[PDB]
Amino acid sequence: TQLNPFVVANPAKCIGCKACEVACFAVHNRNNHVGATVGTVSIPVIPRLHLIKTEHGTMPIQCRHCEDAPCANVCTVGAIKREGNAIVVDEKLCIGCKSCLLACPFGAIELLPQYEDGREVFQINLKLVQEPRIIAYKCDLCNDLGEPACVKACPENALTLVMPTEMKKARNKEAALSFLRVV
Amino acid sequence: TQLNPFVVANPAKCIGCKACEVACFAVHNRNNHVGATVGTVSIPVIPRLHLIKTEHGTMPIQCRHCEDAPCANVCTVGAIKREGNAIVVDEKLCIGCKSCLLACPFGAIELLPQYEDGREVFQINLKLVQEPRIIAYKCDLCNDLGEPACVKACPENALTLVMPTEMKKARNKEAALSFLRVV
Amino acid sequence: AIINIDQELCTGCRRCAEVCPVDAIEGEKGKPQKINTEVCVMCGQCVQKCSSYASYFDESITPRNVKLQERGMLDSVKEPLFAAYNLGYARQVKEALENPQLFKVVQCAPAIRVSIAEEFGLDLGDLTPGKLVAALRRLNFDRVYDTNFGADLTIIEEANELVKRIKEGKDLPMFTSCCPAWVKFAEQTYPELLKHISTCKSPQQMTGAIIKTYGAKINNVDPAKIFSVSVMPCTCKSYESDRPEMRSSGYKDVDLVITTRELAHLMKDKGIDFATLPDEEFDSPLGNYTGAATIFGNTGGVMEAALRTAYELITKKPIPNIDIEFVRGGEGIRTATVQVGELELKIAVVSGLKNVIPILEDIKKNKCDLHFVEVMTCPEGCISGGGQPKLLLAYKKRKEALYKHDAELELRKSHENPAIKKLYEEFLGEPLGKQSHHLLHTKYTPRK
Amino acid sequence: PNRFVIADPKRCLGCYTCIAACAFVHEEQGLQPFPRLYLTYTSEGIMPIQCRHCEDAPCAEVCPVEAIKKEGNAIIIDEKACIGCKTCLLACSFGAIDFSVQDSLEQSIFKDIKENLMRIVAVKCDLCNFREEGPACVQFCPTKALKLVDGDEINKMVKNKRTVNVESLLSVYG
Ligand code: 402
Ligand code: SF4
Ligand code: SF4
Ligand code: SF4
Ligand code: SF4
Ligand code: SF4
Ligand code: SF4
Ligand code: SF4
Ligand code: SF4
Ligand code: SF4
Ligand code: SF4
Ligand code: SF4
Ligand code: SF4
Ligand code: SF4
Ligand code: SF4
Ligand code: SF4
Repeated sequence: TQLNPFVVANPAKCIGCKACEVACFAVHNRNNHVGATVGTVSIPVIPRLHLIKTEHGTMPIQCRHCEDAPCANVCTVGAIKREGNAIVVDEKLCIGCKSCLLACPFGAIELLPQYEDGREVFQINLKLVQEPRIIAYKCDLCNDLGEPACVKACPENALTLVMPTEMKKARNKEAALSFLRVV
Repeated sequence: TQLNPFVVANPAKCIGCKACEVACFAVHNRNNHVGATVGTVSIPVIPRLHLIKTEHGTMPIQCRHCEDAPCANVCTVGAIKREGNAIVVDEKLCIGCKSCLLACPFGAIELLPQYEDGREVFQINLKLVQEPRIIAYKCDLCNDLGEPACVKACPENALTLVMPTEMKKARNKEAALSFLRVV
Repeated sequence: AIINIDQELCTGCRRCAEVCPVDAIEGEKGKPQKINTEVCVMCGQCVQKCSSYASYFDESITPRNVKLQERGMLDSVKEPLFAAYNLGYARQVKEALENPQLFKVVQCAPAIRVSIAEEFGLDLGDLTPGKLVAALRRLNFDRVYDTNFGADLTIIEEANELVKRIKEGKDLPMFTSCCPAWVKFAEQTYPELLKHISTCKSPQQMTGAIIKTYGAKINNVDPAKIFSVSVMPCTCKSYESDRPEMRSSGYKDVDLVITTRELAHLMKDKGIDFATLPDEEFDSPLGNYTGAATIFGNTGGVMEAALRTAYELITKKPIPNIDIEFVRGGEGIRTATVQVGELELKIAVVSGLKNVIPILEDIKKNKCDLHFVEVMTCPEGCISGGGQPKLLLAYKKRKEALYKHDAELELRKSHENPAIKKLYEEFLGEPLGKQSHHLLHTKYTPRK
Repeated sequence: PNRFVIADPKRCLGCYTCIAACAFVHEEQGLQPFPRLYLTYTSEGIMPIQCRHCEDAPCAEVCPVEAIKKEGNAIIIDEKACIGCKTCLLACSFGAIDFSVQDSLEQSIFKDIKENLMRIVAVKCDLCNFREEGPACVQFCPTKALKLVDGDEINKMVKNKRTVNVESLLSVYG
């Protein structure tokens, strides 16, 4: 087994240009007939990472892919699984029980209507109109597709994919070199 | 007065072998000279649960033994009565008034000829030939005999006799343990 | 088309693919199946694990009147119809019986006396020989014989073959040809070992060869109008009864065979009850047999009967070997060692056809040399073949009844039959004496 | 989306007050007198469990008579059309539906009260939409364990947690 990688932001170089959410929305909605051109988008925009600003800077945050994930444990249906190297949500077994919103401390999950084949999905038996179906949304590290799309769309390269094992080795080597050069 | 049990299927572990109906037919018709051997069966076969197959697999369906049963209420003659824990039809007083087929939404009641002592049972004055007596067949949960025979005959062990009180407690405890380990 | 699967009833439950010893059925987890009839070994055990029984209360299928014509069954049975159906032979037997010109003779296998009684609402495994022979005589049958005569004949032949082959060892790990399905499988997958199998015919074919030549002289009838029907508890004998190399005197040794279910259907069509029938006896000239020929139904009975006379032929003095307990079982591979005539025998028997493939291999047989191995394709011998009726889903009751019938007779060794002595004195002379090699043996040379 | 009620097990004494209030309010209204909020004992902690109002329900998709429907911002049972087909009891993950039967009551103080005081149908938390006050369970609790969450309180909590995380990461180490 290997530790799940998670994408992180560098706030000192981020501007808030919102060019990272758009790329993620475009890359996850290829089945909704988008052709990398505004005008073919007949779907409301839903990204996966969310940008916020405070007095001391702006950055986006996303799913950290916790190993002992609370969101997976809370869900009784079992829609949230670790399919690959990352932890992903399943849009087929989700029922909308918002308890997973009460588990994630980082708040990377949002409950929003599902969109497929360019049209809103509708539940079978609800009220006289038909209620929409609501599914969770969170970062899934683009495991089915290629490299992460939040990276390679940021002009300042503030977004970085980190490996939590090699980074510890690099920190250990730097600390040892700093200590040994003084003694 | 307490909740009545009812057998339920399991679509994940059902194949469509029809080996659960034959056991029911053989255990109910002990008065029509059956000896657990094909060849002693001199009557047409009538099961109580019905197997249905569609695109998303196959499963058997039967009577769910409703408490406020529509079939018992619409029966003007009074054939259907809650004699035991389960709901049972009475073969003496049934006249074939087909209102039952308009009451049950599942469709676990079917009208078929009666067979007693290995021969077809005829009526008194009808048509010039005679006509057979038609009775409503539905699951009676093997109340007169011992434990259910559709279970203990399923090779894949798909059918289960569920009591709706213990299952609620089990689900409640599962939900409580799942939520209390995260807060 | 002998073992067929109807495509209007099969739901692809795949339960019949878990007992097939050849895997001759091809399909998916859904959709109707199909039987590869060019590789099928005709064990008949894909019939007793089928439970799709589609009723005739709906008109979406055939109206259950032409179905009985296709299956070959009688038109007055009205039993439930399954998917994997055996082919029927009852109509031809009935039409031949209606003819008052042909001299009719019927043969009874040593599992009909314990299996047919379950067809009339009686206890499982009840031994009724007298009622059975009375019913067969009441079926307008001129002669009724027991195939146990051929059983004792083939036991004597196999013992003589073993004594001949143990001297000047040539294909010492021989196998018996009691089971036609095993011979078919050996033709199928191992054509290089067609010489290992012993040249003894089945007891049914033994009696069939005896009737058409010797049986025509004990009576005043010519050997051309005789009509022989054998009641075997298996779907296994139909293929053996029509091979071009399985006849003598120009005519077929047996005309056609019927399973136990077909005989029960004929008795039901005749409208005769079974409990009222009295007790009768078989025809003495060709119906006398000993206890050792009774236990062919259960596994290990052929080997026990063969040993009961091979021991005497080897040591030439009587030692009590009636009771043996190390060769009894119902599953797997059974083995034993016997020290007789200053020679050790590593004898074994196999249950099922898939279990014999390990020790059949040319390298695995080179370590123990497997002096004597018999075969039963259906598990627990022929008493679980395709001829036995379904059980609506046990086997031990029939074999216990057969053992009790074996123990209740006054003759145990398969040599004290006066009929065998008379036959050797009058017709055959000595065994393997240029007369047995014509009527009592055959050569297995498909090499396909 | 939908409004529901949650009880953190930190401040729940198991005092059976919310359960009895939920039963008696529904009794005096004219509905079934049985409680719709179940107290469960576990190996580590005691928490009441009720119907977290699922936005897809898994309940109205199994009802054959179409009794369960979404009204206002809640899931309503519509008891009049319910027949007793125990199908929604199979499809509820948390087990929030019980049936109006005397034997469904566990032995406790509430049973003693209801036996010293004195149809079978499926009863579910209807969020007390018929009462001008809030839910009775959240209002009668001695320690205020239960709390009602709206459509906007979820957004406020999410924004608060997100802002706290971002500010902490900024302040401590980038
Ligand atoms: N021929 C022959 Fe045999 C005899 O006698 C049967 O008829 Fe058998 C049975 N029952 C079958 O099929 S074959 C194999 N040897 C044991 S028994
Ligand atoms: S909303 Fe979906 S992901 Fe969240 S707990 Fe419910 S089923 Fe699981
Ligand atoms: S959704 Fe939140 S709690 Fe779940 S793994 Fe991602 S960061 Fe962790
Ligand atoms: S890794 Fe993929 S899913 Fe995650 S924020 Fe970046 S683009 Fe979106
Ligand atoms: S694309 Fe890069 S710079 Fe622009 S908002 Fe996203 S993280 Fe910040
Ligand atoms: S068909 Fe029989 S059971 Fe049904 S309502 Fe009529 S009388 Fe009653
Ligand atoms: S027959 Fe139908 S309506 Fe009557 S009790 Fe059974 S499931 Fe309910
Ligand atoms: S419970 Fe008994 S009566 Fe009902 S379907 Fe099963 S075997 Fe038949
Ligand atoms: S016996 Fe079991 S597997 Fe076979 S059809 Fe019945 S329920 Fe399905
Ligand atoms: S008869 Fe035997 S070998 Fe042939 S298909 Fe059936 S199970 Fe397989
Ligand atoms: S057992 Fe019968 S129904 Fe099942 S796959 Fe075989 S032939 Fe078809
Ligand atoms: S054991 Fe008997 S019935 Fe079975 S295949 Fe062999 S000879 Fe035929
Ligand atoms: S009122 Fe509060 S403290 Fe009392 S049982 Fe209910 S949740 Fe627990
Ligand atoms: S018990 Fe009532 S609410 Fe549940 S499925 Fe049946 S009718 Fe619908
Ligand atoms: S009864 Fe259970 S499954 Fe149905 S809406 Fe309420 S919590 Fe969800
Ligand atoms: S909201 Fe009302 S009905 Fe629901 S549990 Fe609380 S008191 Fe009972």
